Amino acid sequence: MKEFYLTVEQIGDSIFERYIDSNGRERTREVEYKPSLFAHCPESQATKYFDIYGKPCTRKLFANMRDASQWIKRMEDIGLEALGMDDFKLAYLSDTYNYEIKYDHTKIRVANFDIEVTSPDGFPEPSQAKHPIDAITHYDSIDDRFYVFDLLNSPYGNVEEWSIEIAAKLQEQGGDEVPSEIIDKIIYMPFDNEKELLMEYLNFWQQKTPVILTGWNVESFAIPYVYNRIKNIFGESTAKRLSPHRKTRVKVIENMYGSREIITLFGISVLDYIDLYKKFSFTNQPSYSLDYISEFELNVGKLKYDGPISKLRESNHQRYISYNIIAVYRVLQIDAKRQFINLSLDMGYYAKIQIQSVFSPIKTWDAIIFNSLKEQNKVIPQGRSHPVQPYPGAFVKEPIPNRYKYVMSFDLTSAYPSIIRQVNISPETIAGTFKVAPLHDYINAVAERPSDVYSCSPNGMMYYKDRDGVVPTEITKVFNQRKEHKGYMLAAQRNGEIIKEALHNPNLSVDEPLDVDYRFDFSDEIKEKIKKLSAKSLNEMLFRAQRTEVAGMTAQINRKALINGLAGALGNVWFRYYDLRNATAITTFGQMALQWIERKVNEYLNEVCGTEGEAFVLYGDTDSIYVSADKIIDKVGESKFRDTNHWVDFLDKFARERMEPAIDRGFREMCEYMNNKQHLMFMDREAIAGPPLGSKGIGGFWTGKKRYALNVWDMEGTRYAEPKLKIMGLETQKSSTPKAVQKALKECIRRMLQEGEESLQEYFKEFEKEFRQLNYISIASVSSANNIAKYDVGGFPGPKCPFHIRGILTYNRAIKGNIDAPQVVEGEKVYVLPLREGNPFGDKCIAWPSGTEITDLIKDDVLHWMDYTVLLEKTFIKPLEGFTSAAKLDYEKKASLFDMF
DNA sequence: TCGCATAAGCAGTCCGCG
DNA sequence: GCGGACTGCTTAT
Ligand SMILES: Nc1nc2c(ncn2[C@H]2C[C@H](O)[C@@H](COP(=O)(O)OP(=O)(O)OP(=O)(O)O)O2)c(=O)[nH]1
Ligand SMILES: [Ca+2]
Ligand SMILES: [Ca+2]
Ligand SMILES: [Ca+2]
Ligand SMILES: [Ca+2]
Ligand SMILES: [Ca+2]
Repeated sequence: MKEFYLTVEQIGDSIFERYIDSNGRERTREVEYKPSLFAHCPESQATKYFDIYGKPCTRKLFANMRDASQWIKRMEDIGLEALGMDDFKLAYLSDTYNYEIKYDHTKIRVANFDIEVTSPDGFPEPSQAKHPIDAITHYDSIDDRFYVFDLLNSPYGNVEEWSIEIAAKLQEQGGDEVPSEIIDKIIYMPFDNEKELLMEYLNFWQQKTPVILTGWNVESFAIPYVYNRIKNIFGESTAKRLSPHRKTRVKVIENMYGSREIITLFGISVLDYIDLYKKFSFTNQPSYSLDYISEFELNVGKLKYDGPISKLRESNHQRYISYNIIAVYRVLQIDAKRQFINLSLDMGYYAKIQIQSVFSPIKTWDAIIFNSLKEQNKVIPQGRSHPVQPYPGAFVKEPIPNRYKYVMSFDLTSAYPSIIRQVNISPETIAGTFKVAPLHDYINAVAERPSDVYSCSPNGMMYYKDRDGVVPTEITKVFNQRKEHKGYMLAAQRNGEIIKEALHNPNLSVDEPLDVDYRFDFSDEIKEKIKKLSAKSLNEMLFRAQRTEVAGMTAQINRKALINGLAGALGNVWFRYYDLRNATAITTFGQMALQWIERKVNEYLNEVCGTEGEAFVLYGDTDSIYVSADKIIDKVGESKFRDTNHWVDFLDKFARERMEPAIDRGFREMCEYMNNKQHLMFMDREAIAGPPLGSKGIGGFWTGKKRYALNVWDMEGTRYAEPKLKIMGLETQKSSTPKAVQKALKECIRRMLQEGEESLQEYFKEFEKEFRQLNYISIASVSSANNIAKYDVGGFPGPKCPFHIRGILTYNRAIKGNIDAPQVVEGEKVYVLPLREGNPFGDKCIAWPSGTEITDLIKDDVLHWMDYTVLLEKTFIKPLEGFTSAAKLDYEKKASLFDMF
């Protein structure tokens, strides 16, 4: 096989590399890599190296990496550009793997681990590590085994061995329900003392050294705890055995309000799953506890135990160990679904970076571009210092707040990356500038043509047309990957809808799910068999179809995120190719494209309807337009349609055969006007929205910018078995909104859009009457909590104290003195409840750590003093009043003359 | 919240507004 | 009460 790196490090003058050799074996080597950097040289000097602007360079070969680094310093002292890849391990990988990397994941050791630490005096601080590690479960992807290290003897209690038999039994048998599919994969090792547990763990680690190391909060908790505990018991040298090169570094992670420490293990790639999830999931969660995320992702119930975690080992060691094992398995289950490890490996190997660098789009793009340019013997410019400066972004149209009955939406495929490609925006393709007219003059095609030679953006920038820039070239490659995966995602989605339809009529038989590839649209053959399947088989097929869709979503959306990140990176001062001329060329072109095409669509529709000055485009944001289709429907007449699907077909056909060719023509003209390199503005129909045929539903509404709801029947070619709500920006979509309130508001919106005013009034009346019975967690607000100290004045709110921070200070006073009560962690999330006047907490609200039950010390007082009235008005009534006034209807029935009877 | 970008919404504080 | 100046937080794209 072709060789591939696993990890790469610079240690002084050596590159340390773990890799897979041509025989599939893991190896390690130390290489005295001689880096090359570059200086500009005279024209008379013959060379094959040129910088990105075509200026000649001489290559400087250094005796070692430190010499190269020192040379960079002296060049700065002199005041001359030191060109080339200054991150020598990236240059090493580029030299050593000069081909597209084909990797084999089965050879990559992926370790998933979790530790337990009993602590009587609150949270066990990893930097102190003063409490024994009493359990480690370490899953190894190569062995496919869970290695369980169990401490039987501790200062906090002596316990009996964990029992695998009890672990396997149902909760109803007094067991722990460790999933049967992992029971045979557990390798259990009890220890009589912590020293032997840890020594054996290190020996084990030496035999099975992780390449990718993951788990939940491992970078912030488990790794520094294990490192520091081993350090405290045995000394530094022993702790450094966690690194295959015996090198570690305390790295200080700084943010706006404070800093924290992690342990860098040289020769290991740490991909903490919490951070993978935050980057790649595109969710914003009320809590990031593993219990909360596991429930959300997998629909598994919370791991249930009595008493505090600090007493679980002594009271129920059996459950203590089983829950440690299950916790590791939960992360593997989330990854089986979401496939974030797979994504990380894909992206890292494509870019030729350390896998952990996938968290940084700047680093990722720096490596992609470097490798691309190196292939042509071109030399990358030195990174430079720039002051942070604001720059303009997208245009967003101010909508008239209203109901909107029939709506068709359109938006650009991969807008910003497509703009980059169309205009040819790149550091080395800048050709000059032209004299800019007000933006509206381009929007209206009255401004003079910018250039008859170069490709232009309305911010004043001109670009070469003779050759593609490196940025367009490399962005196109990832875009193409993205498009492939989105295709699979949409196919799985359409396939899911076929299964849902079939589930209306399940057959009474015993059969099996069909063995199919859900990434491809079901054939007629498959559709026929589906219509004969049982509900059991159909539900399993649906599950598989949805898993396939999830896998496609992960692959496509994060590739979309990467290419959009390149557009953003051009506006980040740490990017090697930072240039506000290019960043603004993208955004300003975007502003023009939207407003240009708004004008074109209005003109086209005013002509087909024979009207004048009529606005068909009601809204748009960045790269999208929302078109009122009421007049299109009314030109046919509602009574001509057999059912909802009939008018949806008509609008879909209208969008595809009339709207889109008109849109394409408008954009082709715009391309010629800007003299762009290639027409790539592809604005396809997104949504077709409206009320169910013959209902009193309103179809959709806008309250304002970035705030709307649509009843959608077809989304990017997916025809739903059941209508789906597209709700953007409203409180139903905000993690800060109480869970039960999100649900109630969504149902209010559903009723507005599908059924009408009277239905909405029925539901509001009922919700208002019953809501006090809702569980307190379900009706609590959520907020991130920053700067708790800033607003804390002797345990009380300082000036301008935010509401949620006030709540935390209330909590802090209420639990004062307790070393055991859960502490609110700076920067994490809290649940927030208002408190009625005259409560014993002495303030108007209380907050506690999100994803948790409030401590029993105060729970009862909180429940007793909860202000349901304030809660209802703020989270439910206020937003609903907003939705309904915008939509011009009433959530409460107004009096009429019929009341006289 | 270490990790690409800007636009823009709403909650809440403080305080004016005769 | 509401709204503006401001902070804080959270979305849409
Ligand atoms: N820098 C940056 N720009 C973004 C981000 N999200 C959206 N944008 C910008 C760039 C996008 O091309 C543009 C339109 O966003 P969309 O959500 O419509 O995505 P896009 O058109 O890229 O892909 P699509 O083909 O519509 O799925 O808005 C982001 O997270 N970072
Ligand atoms: Ca635990
Ligand atoms: Ca788009
Ligand atoms: Ca599309
Ligand atoms: Ca059937
Ligand atoms: Ca869009």
